[PDB]
Amino acid sequence: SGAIYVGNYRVVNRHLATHNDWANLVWEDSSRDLLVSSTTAQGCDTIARCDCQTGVYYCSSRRKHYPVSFSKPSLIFVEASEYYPARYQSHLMLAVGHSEPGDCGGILRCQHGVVGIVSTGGNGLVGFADVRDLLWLDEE
Ligand SMILES: COc1ccccc1CC(=O)N1CC[C@@H](O)C1
Ligand SMILES: [Zn+2]
Repeated sequence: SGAIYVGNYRVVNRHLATHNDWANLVWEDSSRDLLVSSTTAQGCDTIARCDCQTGVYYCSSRRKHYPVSFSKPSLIFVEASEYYPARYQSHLMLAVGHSEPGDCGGILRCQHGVVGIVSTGGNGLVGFADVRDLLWLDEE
């Protein structure tokens, strides 16, 4: 589990969105595994606006933050899980690292801010949904 709290937005994995998220929906995209809902309180996270390929992510199944090298956002085939059939996921970045299903939502960050959240995993890989192209997260 986990979310990004920027401005009056909450960014979560679409497959983990709650009823309150769907009832306060701003934007969602199944191909990216992302959903954004509106919040009453202002958040403290800032979004990175860069092309970094190194950063650090939080892994809840280890209680640890790990430094990683990750690929550029791309269209990658992801195997079937309990939330999606096997399909192509867009804007996804891969790295070598531990993940389990409940690690989804952990933040990946670089020197500029939040880069994305854990969305996929297995066999020593972790995939992150990028958010750096969503410029509207920085405005009302
Ligand atoms: C961190 O995720 C995992 C790690 C190990 C194994 C499996 C996963 C879950 C995973 O790949 N997905 C969840 C739904 C869809 O977004 C894809
Ligand atoms: Zn950066």
